[PDB]
Amino acid sequence: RPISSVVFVIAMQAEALPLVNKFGLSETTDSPLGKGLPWVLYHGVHKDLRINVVCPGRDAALGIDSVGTVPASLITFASIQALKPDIIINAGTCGGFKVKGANIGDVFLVSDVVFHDRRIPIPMFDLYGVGLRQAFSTPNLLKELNLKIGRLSTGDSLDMSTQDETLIIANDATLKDMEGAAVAYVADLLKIPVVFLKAVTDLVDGDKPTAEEFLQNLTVVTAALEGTATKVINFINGRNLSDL
Amino acid sequence: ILRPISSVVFVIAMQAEALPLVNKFGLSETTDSPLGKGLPWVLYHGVHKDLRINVVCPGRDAALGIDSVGTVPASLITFASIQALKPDIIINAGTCGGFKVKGANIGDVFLVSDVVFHDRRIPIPMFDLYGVGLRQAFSTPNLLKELNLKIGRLSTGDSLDMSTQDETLIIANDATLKDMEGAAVAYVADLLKIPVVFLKAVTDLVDGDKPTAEEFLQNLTVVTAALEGTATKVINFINGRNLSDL
Ligand SMILES: Nc1ncnc2[nH]cnc12
Ligand SMILES: Nc1ncnc2[nH]cnc12
Repeated sequence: RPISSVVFVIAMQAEALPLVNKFGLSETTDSPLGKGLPWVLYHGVHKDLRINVVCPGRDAALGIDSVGTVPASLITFASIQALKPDIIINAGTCGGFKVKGANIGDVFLVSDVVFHDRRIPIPMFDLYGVGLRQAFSTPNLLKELNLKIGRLSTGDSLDMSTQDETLIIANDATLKDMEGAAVAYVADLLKIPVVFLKAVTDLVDGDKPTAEEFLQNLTVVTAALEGTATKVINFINGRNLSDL
Repeated sequence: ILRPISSVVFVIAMQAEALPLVNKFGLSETTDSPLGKGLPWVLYHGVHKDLRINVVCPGRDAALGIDSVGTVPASLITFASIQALKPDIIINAGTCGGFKVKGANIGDVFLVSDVVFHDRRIPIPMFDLYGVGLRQAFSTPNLLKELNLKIGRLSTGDSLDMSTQDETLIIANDATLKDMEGAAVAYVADLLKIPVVFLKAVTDLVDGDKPTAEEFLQNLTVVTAALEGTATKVINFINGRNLSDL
């Protein structure tokens, strides 16, 4: 049987909105993931696919997107248990390494993902902290849409400490984000295939300030992210996991 | 109408930290997979006087076998445990690092005042405070006046070691204790409006002279016993009391 349900896990409202409009999704009103939660769930149906987009929502105290690994892991867990999707797509913005071939505006598919900020100097715990995990292989999607691909390194900091950099260079990542590896951890626990669409908003090895460049390109880059996400959804429609 | 506390959930990262407590109250490991269906999470249930006691652990990592420590698994089991078990209060009990300069000593079991993260650095307005994620533990003045436990702020991060960047932030946030799950458990407890208390037992001194991993593991067994003793006194104190009597 072909894929019939897809759940997008997106950290920022700014990243989700373009997709919500494109597919005419509606904000769920019956708090299916739990009562009193700030999480936002948009639902719709494109062709033969049920489409849901889940976001961690606004922090109650500050009012900004609840970015990071903890909220991403929670909404991934809750949405999987409630919706039982066939596949998860973690779509969002990220930092990229120019030396690795990444350019502003590129929307990457991810080969595998790791964490660069879970350092535990104990024999097996060390490999556990890194959490190397392969994304669901989608060779045909990659070929047909001609997307770039690379390894993603996740951490809860937007900046990059000296220690972070040493480890990121070591794991040879092309992309840097704040949720990916956590979404993969949860998808693994619940045995749900996960794919990533990461749009480069800033160059970590560039010259411009990370924060400034990120905010400056957010709008145009999330539009590009939607463009690719749309092509991905149309490609998945009618297909089975074996033909991606 | 408010009533006495009837259920308590202990969120414990390492099975080794939980076993002492499980054996103490003769809790049984639920084999019918209560919380989830197909997860490595371990749930021990039992009854002590007028309190239902649940102890949840992230369990063994399928790939490496060791305890699934860290903020992500802790947040997940806290979330799932709250929705399935509907506890009146959550107790995050476990080992931690302590700062000698802040008054911590090996073996001390601390009651946490508030908690923050030291490794979620987002150096921009508003997001910076979000990353720190300051949250206050549930107020238990009577418990503290009875057990006379030391108190202090807890700083959470997913690394057992301490980078130069981590250190600068921990010293700046004036934390007395350092762990790998606290702030995440508090984040989830706050989202679902469930009171949360922390019992953190010092296994190593971050500003001491011994290697962190070495001292941590060296004192793990003995300190976890001290943790059980305090956890037991806390359980017996809570019994018969309502949230306002804590
Ligand atoms: N440089 C970066 N690091 C982490 N997350 C990011 N999101 C966008 N740019 C990023
Ligand atoms: N120094 C330390 N840092 C983080 N978690 C710990 N658990 C025990 N000792 C610790």
